[PDB]
Parts: sequence; C-alpha cells; structure tokens
Amino acid sequence: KIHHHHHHMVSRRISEIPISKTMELDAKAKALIKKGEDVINLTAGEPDFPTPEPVVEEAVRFLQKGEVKYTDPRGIYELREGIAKRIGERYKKDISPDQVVVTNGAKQALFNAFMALLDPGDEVIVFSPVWVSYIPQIILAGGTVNVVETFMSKNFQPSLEEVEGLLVGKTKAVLINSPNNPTGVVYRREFLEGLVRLAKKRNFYIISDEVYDSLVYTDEFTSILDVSEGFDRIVYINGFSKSHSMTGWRVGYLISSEKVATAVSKIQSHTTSCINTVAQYAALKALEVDNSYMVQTFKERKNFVVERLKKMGVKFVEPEGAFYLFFKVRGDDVKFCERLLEEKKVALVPGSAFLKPGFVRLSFATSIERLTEALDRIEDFLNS
Amino acid sequence: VSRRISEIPISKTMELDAKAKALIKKGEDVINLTAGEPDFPTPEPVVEEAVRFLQKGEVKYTDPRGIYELREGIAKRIGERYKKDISPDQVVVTNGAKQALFNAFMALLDPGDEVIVFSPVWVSYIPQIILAGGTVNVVETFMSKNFQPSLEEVEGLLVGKTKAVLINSPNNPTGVVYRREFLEGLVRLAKKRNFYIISDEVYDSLVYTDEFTSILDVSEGFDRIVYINGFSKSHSMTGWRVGYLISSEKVATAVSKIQSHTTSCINTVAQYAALKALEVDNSYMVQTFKERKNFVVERLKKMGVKFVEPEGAFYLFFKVRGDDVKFCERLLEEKKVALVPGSAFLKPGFVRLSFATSIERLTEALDRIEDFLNS
Ligand SMILES: *Cc1c(COP(=O)(O)O)cnc(C)c1O
Ligand SMILES: *Cc1c(COP(=O)(O)O)cnc(C)c1O
Repeated sequence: KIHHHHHHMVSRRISEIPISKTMELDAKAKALIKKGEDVINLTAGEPDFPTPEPVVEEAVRFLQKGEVKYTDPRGIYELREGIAKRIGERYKKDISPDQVVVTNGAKQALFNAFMALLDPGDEVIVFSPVWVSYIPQIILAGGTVNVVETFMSKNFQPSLEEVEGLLVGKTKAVLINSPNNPTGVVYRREFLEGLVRLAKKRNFYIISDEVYDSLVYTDEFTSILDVSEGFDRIVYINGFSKSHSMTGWRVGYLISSEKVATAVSKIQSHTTSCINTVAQYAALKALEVDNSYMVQTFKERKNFVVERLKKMGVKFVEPEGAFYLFFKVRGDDVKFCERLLEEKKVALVPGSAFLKPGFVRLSFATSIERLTEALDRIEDFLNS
Repeated sequence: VSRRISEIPISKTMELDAKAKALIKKGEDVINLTAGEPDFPTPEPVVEEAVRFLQKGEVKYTDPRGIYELREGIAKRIGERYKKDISPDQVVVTNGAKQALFNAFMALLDPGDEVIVFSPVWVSYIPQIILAGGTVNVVETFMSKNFQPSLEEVEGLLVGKTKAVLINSPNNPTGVVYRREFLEGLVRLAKKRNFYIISDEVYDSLVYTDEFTSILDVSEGFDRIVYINGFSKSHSMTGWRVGYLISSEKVATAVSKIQSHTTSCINTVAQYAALKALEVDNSYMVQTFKERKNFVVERLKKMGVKFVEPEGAFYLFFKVRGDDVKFCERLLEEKKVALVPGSAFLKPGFVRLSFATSIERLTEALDRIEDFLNS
C-alpha cells in the first residue's frame, strides 16, 4: 500500500496578525477565580454600568411586537438621521443621514474604513501606545502599518513635525484615537489643526476613533470635527459602547463624505449586512439618554486612582479621558502582571500589548472600594 | 477609495427596489415577491427569553467566537443530526450566515486564490470573495439538468490556487437540492486536488422532499469542510443576525481571529435568543411554506410557465422570454408585482419569485402574472 498526506492551509494573512500578549493572562485570572480566589480584575475594556433602563425598555417594547427583520444595510434611516443630527448639532456641521453608516460597534466601522480606503500595500500611520485591534484590521485589509511611538515625557503627544517627515506616496491614512486607549490622553488642538492641514496638502484621510469622547474629565477635549470643515478627508468613528455602556449591543457608526459612506455601506452590506434590528432601536433611544451620572462616577474614580498612585511614587500621565491609566513599571511588564496576578490577585494588562513595554494598563471601571483594595495590594507589591 | 469596491459587481435590483417603494408612496397596491426572508415573526419563546435576558440590564462583551453554551448547543444539535462528534471549539458564532461566509473566505483565501461557485448564484458570494482578495470562477448550471453541476466541469477549472468550491443547497435562487452522488463526487475531488468545500445550508430546514443531503451526510470529519448555517431562515430570525460556521479546529481558530478583529462578538441578546431558538420547533412554518410551494407550482404549471419545482427554500426560478430586467420592470409598473431578474444571479432569461407571502396574495399576484403573460 501507498500513504498520502495532505496539508490544511489557512490564509497567510492570519499568521501576519500579531499574537495575543493578553490571552494567557486572562485565562490565568479566570483560573484563579474558579478556585475561590479574590481576583480584582482591572483589565476591562468596558464600563461597569448596565444598559440605561430607558434603552432596555424601548428594546423590550420593540421586541414584544416580534418582528425582527432585515433593514437597510447602512442602518435604518431614523438612526442615521438621529446620529447625523446629534453630531451635526454638537460640531455645527450639516451632516446628511447618507453620510452615516451604522455598524457592529466602532470596531466594524474601523474595519470597514480600512477595507473601503486601503488598496494592497497602502500605509496607515498609527501612534503607540496603540489599541490592540487596529493593526490586525489594517493587516486583514491588505495595508501596511507605520507605528509612530509617543512618549510619557511628551505626555504621549504625537509630533506633527515627525508625522510629515514619515509621509510617503503609499501613505493613505493617519489613524488617531483621542481620548486614547491605553493612556487616557487627549490630543492637543494644535496637533489636530495641523494634521488636518497636512491631509489636504499631502492627500490622505484622517480616521478618528472618538468612542471615548463622552468620558472626558477636562474641557481640553478637541474632536477632529472641532478643527475640520467638511468630510473630504475625514472618517469619523464613534458609537454607543462606551458612552452608554452598551458594549454587548454592538452599535457604532462611521461618518464621512457621501462617497466614502457609500463605499463603507457596500462593505457593510456584503459582510454582515444590517446590524441587529433590536440594537438599532435601542441605539435610537440611546441618543436621547443622558450619561452624566456615569461620566461623573468615572471622573471621581480617575481622581482617586491618580491621587493614590502619585502618593505611591508611581509614574504616569494623568488621563484626561477614557477609563485607563498607563503607568511605568520596573523591568518586564508581562512579568510584572504575571506576578501581581499570582501573588496579589490583581489583574492588569501588560503595556507590551499596546507596543509600549515597561508600562502597565489599569482600568478603573470598578468601584472606588475595589480600586482601594487593589491599589493597596499594588502598593504592597511595589514595596515587596 | 479602494479598487476592490469598484470590482464589486453593480446591482441589477436597485432601480427596481426604488420603483416598488415609489409605487407604494403613490398608493399602489404592490405585491412584492422579492423577499429573501420569511414572513413569520420571531418565535414567541425566543422573544420571551430575549426579554428575560434584557430586563437584567447587562449587555456586555462575550467571547468573540460566541458564548460557550451557544457554541456547545450548536455543536450538539448538528452533531446529533449528522452522527458526528463536534467540539464547541469547532464552532464560531457570527452576524448571520453572511458573516460566517465572509469570515471563511477571509480565513482561507490568499490574494489571487480561486473559488468556484455555481450559477444561478446568490448575490453576495462574489462580492465577498472579491473583498477577501480572491477571484471567482463560475460554473453555469442548467434548468434542463435541474441545475445540478457537472463534476467534470468543476475539475476542469482546478488550479493549485483553487482554495474552495462553494455549494448552496437548498439553493437560492432555484430551490433545488444537490443530489448525493454529486456531493460524494465533490468530496472525492476535494481530497484529490486539495480544496475546501464551503457549504451554505441555511435553508436545510425548509425542505419539501426526502432527498435533501447535507455535505455532512457525505463527509467524514471537517478537515476540508466548512459548514455554514444559522437561525435566519429556519426560525424567521433574519434581523437578529445570528449564524455560525463549523469546521476543523484549525479553520475555526482562523475564523475566530477574523470575527474577533472585525466585529468582535455578536449582539449578546441575539446569542441568548439563538440559544433558546435551538429548542424551538419550526414545523408549522415549514408546512406553511410547503403548501405555498405546492400552490405556486400548480398555478405556474397550469399557465404554461417553465421552471424546476423547488425542493427547498422559498424561491421559484422561472423562464421568461427576452430581457428579464425589462420583464421585471414592466411587470412591476403594469401589474404592481415585484420579481427579481435572473440576471442578478448571473442567469439571464429567468426571474425569481419568492413565496414568503400568504396564499391569498400569491393567488392575486399569479392572476396578475397570468394576465401579463397573456397580454
Ligand atoms: C472599546 C473601543 C472601541 C470600540 O468598540 P465597540 O465596542 O466595537 O464599539 C474602539 N476603539 C477603542 C480604542 C476602544 O477602546
Ligand atoms: C438568507 C441567506 C443566507 C443567510 O443570511 P443571514 O441572514 O446572514 O444568515 C445565506 N445564504 C443564502 C443563499 C441566503 O439566501
């Protein structure tokens, strides 16, 4: 007899996606929990608030009619119009509903942008410390990435000067995320105005991920929509996940030119089609809902963690938004987090995950009570 | 704007959709037989479970592959139906079967790889394959052969960069089911020449015959098989956007990566809804569709219309003389009945009628179609 053997190959691009530095640490935290350990988990990327009750009530009312059917792939007109009107009023712009595409979280708005704008080999400039999903998405879309590192000594502010220096012919977009995950910084108005100038001159799109724009602890937040006129070179990304603690609903959106929105809408349509109809109605109600209580709760947690860490001699840039604090650790950050987890049962995220080694990310989407206990344990750990 | 978006074939149906709405605005009584979704509500036990989940207020991120209990439920039902041992880690929950398909192409195709598809072909497959960087090779099937593909023709298109053959049975737009002997032959060819069979079985519940065979009836294991299904058609849950992919653990892991970085996890409410939907019987809806199928076949057959009797799904794909886009445009304008041109599925000279409507409305639409054909 004669034996033959077959390979079972997946696409090379899957390999090209960076490995998780984080999947083992989450499994470690969960395993400590399952054997009766008191793990304080400060790694969350989502608010610890429920969906606002008015949103629940509207979703239930819609649901009880029993009709959950396909919609326009770009989102129901009323949701697009509501989004267009809210963002338009906030930033004194005339946004048409046809400039908006409703997507499965801001995450799919981002992916759709890259797929809509990037030809194979096109380059996107990103700024580290950088959120974990951007690079995977750009890779999946056929693009390449130029990571521009920022520094704690510069308050993690990108250098406009240095950005122009890196522009090449293939540079199709510059991605900004303010307020920033994982640092919590908010980009300066002067930088953004300049970037908008660079985009007109040097012919590239600005993709702006502003999902944390409500969770601001300061009056210095500047949106790309504060410094732009029109959307010719702007892709604006937001959604309901952070602002309304609706992460599991998966509702976000993109606003750009009608041209880009149309392209993005084609991606949306052929990939997932329309998003969950219940979610669309939930989001439409969410537009009417005030999140002031949540934002103030996060502001006071931010103030508490900031004061506490300063006192312990820990080094960091004071976050002005989102719900992260990115602080400096001695040695290897992965090992820092492994040991703190195993010894103190506090879970943090290695800065390595965000391409900035020697740092750790703490989330303060938990009670002051739990934060106090965690910060206690961290202080003990820092003084062996 | 990326080149691939321009590579996407232009819609044949955009003007027609807009004309149907315009006619409605003008108070015209349009009978719209274009639907790709059942006309049933979400089953009430499903609604009740979704409501029960919702009222606790916690709608948060889950495992990007889908909650374990959902993956476990799906693995168990499919495994029990087809006498297979399926692990929950073989399953990825996705935003409809549509996203499972996209994720499969993204997970499997490198730039330039080929995928073979059969026309008449559902409108989203080719856009997806192009977005994923692939090229399409279309094998045409014929009414006189009950739209059953030639295995010889498939084989004659194979290259080293052929990564997949895509099958859709029961079929949209024809309603045919692929015979077992073809599927067995395909599985042999997939081993001989090293490609994946991607099987879109979303209509497998809506079958009016004993002759439906799944790719899982003819394959052993999942090393070359990508199985796609969901709740949209079986449970009339289209707007929930819940589907899934089952494959090898290696494929499912790659697909999980794509899901994770693109949309992440699906709507949490939808996941609990789908979990409950696994326990729900859809027999009443299937029997309703069967009776509608028998009625439309009988009526079209009597009026001398040529078509193959659908064996599944809720479409009938019949012959027309001339330009099928113009047929549909004129039928809509003159008789206020909406059909989809066969051209949209790469099969000119046909039109697609959907029977996701009541017999009363089907009766009236058919009267109008009979008049139109008899001038
Ligand atoms: C949470 C988050 C998002 C959006 O997530 P969705 O839940 O998909 O809306 C986008 N960017 C950053 C940096 C985030 O942290
Ligand atoms: C409706 C349909 C699907 C599934 O759509 P989802 O709503 O995304 O699950 C898949 N394939 C065909 C051929 C269809 O008609």
